Amino acid sequence: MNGTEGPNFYVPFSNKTGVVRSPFEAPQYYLAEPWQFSMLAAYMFLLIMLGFPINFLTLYVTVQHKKLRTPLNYILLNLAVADLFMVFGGFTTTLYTSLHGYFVFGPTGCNLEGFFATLGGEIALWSLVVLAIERYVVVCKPMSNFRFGENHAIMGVAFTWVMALACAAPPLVGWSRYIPEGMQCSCGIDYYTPHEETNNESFVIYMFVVHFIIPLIVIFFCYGQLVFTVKEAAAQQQESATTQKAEKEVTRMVIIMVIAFLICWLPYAGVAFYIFTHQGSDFGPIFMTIPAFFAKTSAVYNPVIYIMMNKQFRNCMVTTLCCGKN
Amino acid sequence: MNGTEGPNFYVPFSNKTGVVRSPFEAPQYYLAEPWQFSMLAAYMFLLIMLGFPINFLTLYVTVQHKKLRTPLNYILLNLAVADLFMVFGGFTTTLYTSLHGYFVFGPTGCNLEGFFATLGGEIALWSLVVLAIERYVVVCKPMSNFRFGENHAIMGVAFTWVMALACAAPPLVGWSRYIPEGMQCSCGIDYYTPHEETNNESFVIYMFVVHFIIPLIVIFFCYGQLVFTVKEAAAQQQESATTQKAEKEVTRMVIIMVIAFLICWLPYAGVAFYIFTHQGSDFGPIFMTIPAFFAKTSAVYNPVIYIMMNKQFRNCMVTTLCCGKN
Ligand SMILES: *[C@@H]1O[C@H](CO)[C@@H](O[C@@H]2O[C@H](CO)[C@@H](O[C@@H]3O[C@H](CO)[C@@H](O)[C@H](O[C@@H]4O[C@H](CO)[C@@H](O)[C@H](O)[C@@H]4O)[C@@H]3O)[C@H](O)[C@H]2NC(C)=O)[C@H](O)[C@H]1NC(C)=O
Ligand SMILES: *[C@@H]1O[C@H](CO)[C@@H](O[C@@H]2O[C@H](CO)[C@@H](O[C@@H]3O[C@H](CO)[C@@H](O)[C@H](O[C@@H]4O[C@H](CO)[C@@H](O)[C@H](O)[C@@H]4O)[C@@H]3O)[C@H](O)[C@H]2NC(C)=O)[C@H](O)[C@H]1NC(C)=O
Ligand SMILES: *[C@@H]1O[C@H](CO)[C@@H](O[C@@H]2O[C@H](CO)[C@@H](O)[C@H](O)[C@H]2NC(C)=O)[C@H](O)[C@H]1NC(C)=O
Ligand SMILES: *[C@@H]1O[C@H](CO)[C@@H](O[C@@H]2O[C@H](CO)[C@@H](O)[C@H](O)[C@H]2NC(C)=O)[C@H](O)[C@H]1NC(C)=O
Ligand SMILES: CCCCCCCCO[C@@H]1[C@@H](O)[C@H](O)[C@@H](CO)O[C@H]1O
Ligand SMILES: CCCCCCCCO[C@@H]1[C@@H](O)[C@H](O)[C@@H](CO)O[C@H]1O
Ligand SMILES: CCCCCCCCO[C@@H]1[C@@H](O)[C@H](O)[C@@H](CO)O[C@H]1O
Ligand SMILES: CCCCCCCCO[C@@H]1[C@@H](O)[C@H](O)[C@@H](CO)O[C@H]1O
Ligand SMILES: CCCCCCCCO[C@@H]1[C@@H](O)[C@H](O)[C@H](CO)O[C@H]1O
Ligand SMILES: *C(=O)CCCCCCCCCCCCCCC
Ligand SMILES: *C(=O)CCCCCCCCCCCCCCC
Repeated sequence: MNGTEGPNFYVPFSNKTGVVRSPFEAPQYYLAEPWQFSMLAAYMFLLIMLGFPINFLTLYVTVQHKKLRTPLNYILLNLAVADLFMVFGGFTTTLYTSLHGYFVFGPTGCNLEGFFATLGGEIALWSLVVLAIERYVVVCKPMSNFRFGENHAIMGVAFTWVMALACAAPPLVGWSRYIPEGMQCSCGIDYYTPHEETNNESFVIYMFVVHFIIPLIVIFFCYGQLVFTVKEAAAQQQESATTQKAEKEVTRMVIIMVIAFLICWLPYAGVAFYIFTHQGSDFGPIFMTIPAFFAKTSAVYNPVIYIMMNKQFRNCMVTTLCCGKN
Repeated sequence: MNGTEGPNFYVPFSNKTGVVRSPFEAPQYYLAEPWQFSMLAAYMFLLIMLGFPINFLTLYVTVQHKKLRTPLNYILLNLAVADLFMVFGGFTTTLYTSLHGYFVFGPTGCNLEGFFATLGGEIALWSLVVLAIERYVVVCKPMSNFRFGENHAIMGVAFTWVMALACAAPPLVGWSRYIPEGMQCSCGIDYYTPHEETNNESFVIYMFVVHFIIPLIVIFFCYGQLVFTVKEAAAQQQESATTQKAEKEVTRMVIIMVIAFLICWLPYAGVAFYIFTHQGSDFGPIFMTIPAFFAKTSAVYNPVIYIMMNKQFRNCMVTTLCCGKN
């Protein structure tokens, strides 16, 4: 056996040598060199120094530039908020713990951090999903006489919140659980311990099916159609140089978006399904943190992709940062 | 006394408790907590993750886009290269070094690192100076029948190399010295030890005068004139919105450039001149590390300012990064 189990945790290292300590009570320098904890920190620091300004600037610029304030932009605001939760609930906490070498805030800290950290990543996720439903809806016009507006934009955000609660909340109250992962400095869902008094199994399938497969299907279908509709319309207006250009652009973007959504969750889900099929073969603390690296670094690239890459917002950003105009 | 001397170094901590060890042989965790060392690393990691791509992209995109390859841009290429020397000669080695807690490469490692780190920052600075001489020369047209071209462009680059050798070289062979600074992880010129078998004094004056004042004076004069000339021409052509716009814009930049230049060296020279006046009053390992922060972080902002900020290169960058077109 490659792990050593505690009542609130699973350190992925073997206590045959008796050196394993609780991830809530003492440094874990036996499962990773302290220089590696330093890099854990360097990484969290990078995520903050980029993530905060990128996601903050986004809210701030909307507050200043009124054309950015469409109902169809609401969900992108939602995205930046959720990215911020990821920063202040997850990244900073981890910065602080990595530098101690273990999770210095104990079980409740574990829950708090784990909750807000997954709440964020999940709102962000379903934001990307809602965005597509919305875009599809307004472009493919799947409804007789329908005009997307504020009320819709809203329900959409609320939906984003209800999904994420249906994901982060249950561990707190009996279904699955939160525990330190990988190097034990940050806390997340436990998808690698047949912990029965909590049904970690039914939950991971639930998580897999409802919070990965579905989102992935919905996204692909919506953007799939949207690209169809657009290429179908263009083909019918080949005399319009601009339209052909808009068509090219839209496609390139959908591709970038889908590839991005994959690069961010596939890894997490690949590891999960693997483990679920490969019962508790020692998974390096380091290895456990690869599904996590990809997902977390999204809080910087999502905003770059879905916001920074829009001639409009981009224009405002300039004005704002440049003391008024330019 | 707050220091402790050694044949090749000066630890800014007092050996009254006998805990001070050489910065070439053991961690300095008595003059800074380890997490602060980690944080040093975090910062070096940020400098690299931003500094390398920004400066590399700049070379790569030139190689790809014919328009950027004009003789007035040569010096901006020089700038990127200098920046890279800073990133590899300095930043990477400090990443490695900081995670050990001391300068694990010893004396001549000290000299090597010190040399390339200095060579970098200096070539960069004089690059900035030359750029102003050049822009002033073509815009203010101070000469009878002159046309700036390749030859000149080059003179300029050669010139930045000679000025930088004239600054990084001497400390290798008698004049001043290199030694671990601040937290003892990086090596730099010794401008805070009356070390006399090396005339640390005269060299600091020579540095203050010839590698700060002069640059300062040239830059202000050159851009002063340029802004003058441009504002004079516009006043004589108020008929043309474009012109008023260019004028407004040229000025904004010149300000930004000058302010940028100050933010980068004033602190270094502010601390220098002070110590030259305030004899070995204990400057913590931290204190002395701020003149270095402002300078080092320039390897990132210089390129954003002097390169990223021109709509042209910016366009190429897009094309390049976007796999050919867009
Ligand atoms: C990884 O493996 C380690 C070795 O098995 C283990 O560490 C040991 O944990 C036990 C407690 O469960 C420690 O027991 C204490 O021993 C010291 C004396 O050396 C005392 O502080 C104390 O003695 C007392 O004994 C009394 C009568 O039995 C008892 O009533 C008192 O409450 C008190 O316990 C303990 O007996 C032992 O020292 C630890 N050894 C080492 C090497 O640290 C780790 O817990 C294990 N890691 C995990 C994650 O479980
Ligand atoms: C900060 O302050 C520390 C205390 O002053 C100082 O550390 C001492 O450094 C000296 C060497 O200059 C060490 O001397 C050795 O002592 C040990 C035994 O305790 C032996 O390794 C060795 O014994 C012998 O001594 C004889 C010389 O008279 C002779 O037989 C051999 O040469 C052999 O060395 C040394 O004497 C001393 O142990 C150190 N103690 C501590 C606390 O480290 C640091 O150098 C100082 N840092 C500075 C000033 O740079
Ligand atoms: C401890 O680690 C090893 C992996 O290195 C695990 O050993 C595996 O055992 C299963 C038997 O069910 C085999 O399928 C694998 O081939 C074994 N791996 C090796 C080394 O060949 C072991 O499972 C781990 N301990 C546990 C189960 O916690
Ligand atoms: C170590 O620190 C002390 C005090 O910090 C230094 O003495 C200072 O000397 C100045 C000017 O001579 C006095 O005005 C102050 O009383 C001292 N500093 C302060 C702020 O109180 C002393 O010189 C230091 N040791 C060394 C290496 O010189
Ligand atoms: C750690 C010993 C001091 C020298 C460090 C040189 C870099 C080592 O680099 C590797 C890491 O990349 C790898 O992640 C771990 C296994 O998790 O093993 C280390 O030796
Ligand atoms: C961004 C700022 C983060 C600050 C992190 C501080 C971590 C300090 O962590 C140390 C322990 O690792 C050390 O062993 C004990 C000494 O008993 O003291 C603590 O403060
Ligand atoms: C997967 C959900 C949306 C992804 C759909 C993208 C399909 C790309 O569609 C491709 C275009 O990318 C390509 O430019 C032309 C050229 O012949 O051929 C199309 O079929
Ligand atoms: C990525 C850059 C690699 C840096 C690796 C840092 C190696 C420092 O590793 C040191 C050892 O060299 C030292 O012997 C012990 C003291 O008990 O402490 C360790 O942390
Ligand atoms: C790069 C290393 C510096 C990191 C930021 C410093 C935070 C300041 O906070 C610490 C204090 O807690 C410590 O007691 C002393 C203060 O005198 O050193 C400072 O750096
Ligand atoms: C053209 O549109 C194709 C490229 C544009 C896609 C956006 C790529 C930028 C992503 C930045 C993510 C940085 C995160 C840090 C991890 C390396
Ligand atoms: C409009 O242009 C007014 C603002 C001027 C823009 C110049 C500021 C760019 C700063 C980038 C440097 C960031 C350094 C990061 C620290 C490591």
